[PDB]
Amino acid sequence: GSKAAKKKNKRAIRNSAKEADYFGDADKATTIDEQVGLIVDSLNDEELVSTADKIKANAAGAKEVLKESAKTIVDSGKLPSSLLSYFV
Repeated sequence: GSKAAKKKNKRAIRNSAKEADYFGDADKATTIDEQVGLIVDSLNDEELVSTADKIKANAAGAKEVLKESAKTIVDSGKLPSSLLSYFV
């Protein structure tokens, strides 16, 4: 229920691919950003901030957090690994 944080964090998680670079996979930038969006939408308020926080702790390796989220989402069975195929 952190309505103010949700809006910021939701996009912030996705901005990580910008801020931490597309990791050399800039050709699939669109795919990458979409997957991160599916990540943020399948997560909740607390997860958004939790992962985001880690991203600010390591801006250079935001992917580590995105991969963590991705695997966690696949783990719970929210999203198939195929949808997050870049990180997972």
